[PDB]
Amino acid sequence: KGEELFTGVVPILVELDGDVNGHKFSVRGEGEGDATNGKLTLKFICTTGKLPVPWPTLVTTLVQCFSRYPDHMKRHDFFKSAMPEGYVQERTISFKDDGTYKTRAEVKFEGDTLVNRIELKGIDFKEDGNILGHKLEYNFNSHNVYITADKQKNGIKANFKIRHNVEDGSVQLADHYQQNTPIGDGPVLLPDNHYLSTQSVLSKDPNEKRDHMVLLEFVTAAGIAQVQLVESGGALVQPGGSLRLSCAASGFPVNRYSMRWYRQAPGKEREWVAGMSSAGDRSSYEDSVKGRFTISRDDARNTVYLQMNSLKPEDTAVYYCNVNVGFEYWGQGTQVTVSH
Amino acid sequence: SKGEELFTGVVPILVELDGDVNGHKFSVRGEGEGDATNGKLTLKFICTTGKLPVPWPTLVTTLVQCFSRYPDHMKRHDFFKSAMPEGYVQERTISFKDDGTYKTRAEVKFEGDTLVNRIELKGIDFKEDGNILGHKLEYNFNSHNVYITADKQKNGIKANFKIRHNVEDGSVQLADHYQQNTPIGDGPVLLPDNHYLSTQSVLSKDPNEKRDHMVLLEFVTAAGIAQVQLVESGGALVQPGGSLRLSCAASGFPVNRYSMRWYRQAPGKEREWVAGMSSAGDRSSYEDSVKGRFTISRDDARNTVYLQMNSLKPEDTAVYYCNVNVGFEYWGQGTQVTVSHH
Repeated sequence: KGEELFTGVVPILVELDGDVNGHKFSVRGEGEGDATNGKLTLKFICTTGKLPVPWPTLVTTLVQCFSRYPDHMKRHDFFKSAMPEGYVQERTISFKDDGTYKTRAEVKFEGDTLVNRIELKGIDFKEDGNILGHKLEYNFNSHNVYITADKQKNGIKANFKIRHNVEDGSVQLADHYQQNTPIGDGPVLLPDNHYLSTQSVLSKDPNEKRDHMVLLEFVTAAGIAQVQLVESGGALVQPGGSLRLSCAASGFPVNRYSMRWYRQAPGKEREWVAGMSSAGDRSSYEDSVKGRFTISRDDARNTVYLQMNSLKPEDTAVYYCNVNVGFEYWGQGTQVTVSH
Repeated sequence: SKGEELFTGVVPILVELDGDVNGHKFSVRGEGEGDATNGKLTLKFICTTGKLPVPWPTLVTTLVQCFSRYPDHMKRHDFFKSAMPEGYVQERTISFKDDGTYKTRAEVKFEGDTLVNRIELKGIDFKEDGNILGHKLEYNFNSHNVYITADKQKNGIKANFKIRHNVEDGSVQLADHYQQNTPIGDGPVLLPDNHYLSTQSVLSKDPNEKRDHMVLLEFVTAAGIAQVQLVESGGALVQPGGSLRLSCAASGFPVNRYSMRWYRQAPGKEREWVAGMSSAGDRSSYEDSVKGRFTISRDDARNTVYLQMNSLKPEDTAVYYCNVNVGFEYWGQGTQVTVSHH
């Protein structure tokens, strides 16, 4: 419903009033988000003069509604679902061996503009530490924001550890705890556990003498696979011996699709071994393994098997299971070794 | 860069295929829209000759790699868009294993606002009772990596890949592709280094179309070359109290203009920062676990970074990664060090 708003490039406005250890400041920023590409372009300015904290410490605080949710996960996007009326975003950010940011923001549409308005309160910072002492490199790393649903408050919670590069070669950790709740009474999408993969790049406007930050960001949602295969049963076995592989299938009925086994020996190419028809009325085997190997499936437990008999050293490989439901899927594989 | 600009928006596609396989003749026509920025394709094809003598999946690779998504760092490596608007000739030999062969020749150029793929296809030596002419192939398509090399003589590229066709009896029908592209104009073009296209396709049908047809959704994105890369070495099995030295080879940036760090991940634990040194090289830092035992350094000449590990304990067992941020964070694949008795 709210997703329709993010189809195009949307003008962004960011407004932050901070206080850290009594040091007060204001940040203002403008740009355009594109959810369609999961892209952000913004320029921020300290309007109060010089910024008392490093710019990277403000990055996570300064619009996750611009994240790119792939089609399959679009049901899991809380952020766009709460718009235009928006959501409240609250964080407690703990810098290790140093002070803490506490933040409260409202991200809503005002006119055609999406507005992030934040109040930020820092405390317990060491004046000689990495933040107030400006010891952090100007850049930003890539992180995964782990999202769970908050059903009690009709919103989400998030947990992630931000890694800030320190100029002496060390790292400054910022523990993020996040909770969002929508502004309106309108119903919202509450997702299952997933994560946002975020990468940012920081820079400066060559012509700008005010204390500022130019920010490009890419966020894309992930962490749920519609289909999953897990192989099991691999082991080390003497020549002439026998073992059985099992694959646990998820995301689809095993009896509505054909399933195949592949194997890859070291240095050689991955080859098809065995397979069976979706109906289960036909099964096929590659020439190397014919008569030795047998494929089968259990419709009830949604699992597929490969029985391997009269094993030879040449059968040594990593064995994979394979299915195509609109898309091809593989398992992580399982290692069988035949020696001597 | 002239030719990239043609692909900035969603552009209409038209495909027209004329073919003969074992004397059986047919024509295919298709249309839709490509988006190169996301590398997405949406097309609908129709056999205009009546019923198609071959399975639709066998025509997929023949039926516009200029719509592949080449990421910013690899944009110098995009031959396909560089040949536009004049376009390129794409030629393939497709050998179906234990069966016949396709020969294809295509011209992909812009005509008006629509990018047009026009193909001649000649099949021969096909078994009338085989998987192709006997229609034994499932209606679907798998995911493949298309390996692209430059062919410098022809001012263009070559490709080699194996398409895997699912057969209805549970088996697989292999189609070996041999590909060569050459530009239509003499205008200079981008010749890439070795890389690959990661392609996924999905097939479906239009409910209101009674003609023999194929509805195709495709996702292609280029990969296999990073502007910046870290490769660790030196991981091994080591006795407690022993020593080993890890090295990381860096590419795409001077090791002396950027800070480099080492991280490690023990099994079941979270990845932790171990050691690092300033971009200038005047400061280096170490975590409490490793303090005094570990030493980081770098060789500006060989553009390499080291980690010396002394008085090793079992707890030092982990995969060790090297880390740098040039505009983006980069990791190596890591190297495994194991500390245990013999």
